[PDB]
Amino acid sequence: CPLMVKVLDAVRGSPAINVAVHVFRKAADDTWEPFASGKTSESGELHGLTTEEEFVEGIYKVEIDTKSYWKALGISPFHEHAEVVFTANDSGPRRYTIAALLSPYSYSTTAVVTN
Amino acid sequence: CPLMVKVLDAVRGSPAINVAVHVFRKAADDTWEPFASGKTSESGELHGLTTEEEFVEGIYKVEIDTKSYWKALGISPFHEHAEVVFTANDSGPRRYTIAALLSPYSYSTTAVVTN
Amino acid sequence: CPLMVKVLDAVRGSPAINVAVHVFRKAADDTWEPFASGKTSESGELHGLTTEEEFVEGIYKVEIDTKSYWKALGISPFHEHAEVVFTANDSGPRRYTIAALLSPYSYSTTAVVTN
Amino acid sequence: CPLMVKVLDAVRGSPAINVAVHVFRKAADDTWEPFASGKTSESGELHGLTTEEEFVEGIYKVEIDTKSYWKALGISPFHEHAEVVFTANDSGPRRYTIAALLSPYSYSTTAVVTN
Ligand SMILES: COc1cc(/C=C/c2ccc(O)cc2)cc(OC)c1
Repeated sequence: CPLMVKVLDAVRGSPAINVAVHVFRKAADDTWEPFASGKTSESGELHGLTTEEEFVEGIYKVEIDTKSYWKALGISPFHEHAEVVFTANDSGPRRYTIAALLSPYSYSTTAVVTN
Repeated sequence: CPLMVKVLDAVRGSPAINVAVHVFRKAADDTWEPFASGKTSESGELHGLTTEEEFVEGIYKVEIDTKSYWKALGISPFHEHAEVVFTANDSGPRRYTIAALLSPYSYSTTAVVTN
Repeated sequence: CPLMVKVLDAVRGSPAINVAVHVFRKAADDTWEPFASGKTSESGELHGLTTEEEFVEGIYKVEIDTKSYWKALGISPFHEHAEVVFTANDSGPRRYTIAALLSPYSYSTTAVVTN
Repeated sequence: CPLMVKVLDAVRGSPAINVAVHVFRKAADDTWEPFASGKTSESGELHGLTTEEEFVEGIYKVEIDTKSYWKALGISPFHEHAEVVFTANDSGPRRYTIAALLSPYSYSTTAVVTN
């Protein structure tokens, strides 16, 4: 799988488990079309979102449903979600890991792009 | 201003200057409507986007045009932009500072909310 | 001041107030010697640690006492402190802002260096 | 192994490979004693630092040699290194992952503590 999402919780020092993640791809008319989705595992990871065949060059949006995550833990958060928007390019390496570190009023994200 | 945006460059260790910022607000029909825009100053700050009168309750999206920033510096970065989505003023009027720290393959953002 | 420290709390979305900060400077014998200390204000800022005259070339360590901060708020955090170590003024005198963003199991830090 | 270190590069969007990491444990006389060390792998990870038998409760310091890493890449960095200082507690879960995200003028670190 060429696309993986990993989510960490900076308050508890743990994987962020059971977080909903929605991936979109931008359509010709400039709208976001649903592409893949799931919930993070006990390791904070979401695998199997797509295949090499389906993950063509394009503009993608990964939406991590952070507000619902903080609410489930009884903590008041700021963001509705975290959105990571990027162009997938075949020149670049094959595997994209989108990592996100969550706090109630802050998030960080990085891309780890490897072969 | 009840809404301020501050952007730092983690590669240079400097304010991120001349970064375009676009703010949108969700309309009743759930579409994003333009609300305000501007560019960061030599201090990395963008003041004067709105007024207490105009900054009513709503769901807002602050997009920071990070790709345009990096490309102007000869870096082909990963993200298209950094996008901060939040409900504002739902518990009464507040002052919001959206701070962002940029690297070519990573960003963070935090909100500082005061009375 | 040529050296300023600013600290934010990523859980509350606020300045981190009353955070103790200790600055050390390496001596010729490679031991850390006390250089300056203070506490962050209601704005999360600590000004006036030193002067241009006293802030000579050297290797400095800014320790931010994050454990004491969190414990005062009922959180048992992971780190003892956040420690920022750098050479200063080696390319001529500069102004340094050390910014830190705190969560109970995570911190970040960035330097903004200006003329 | 109850202690693992993972290091990422926020400029290249890659694991930070061949980074020296030194771990210390605080001695009774309040000095730092060498405990374990290594260099990160091609995956940015350093495994096998210690065993459960040797990793007793105590205060530990993980020092990630970031300056040497940036110099090897021809980039001018700010920090001498990144230091992560923490108390290991047997009440807490068994496995400590120290993760660090590096930029030339900024670093972030989080602890992921799991069973
Ligand atoms: C296996 O542990 C990991 C930790 C991390 C940590 C990421 C992170 C991102 C932003 C930050 O501010 C701090 C850490 C990323 C990973 O990507 C495969 C794996």
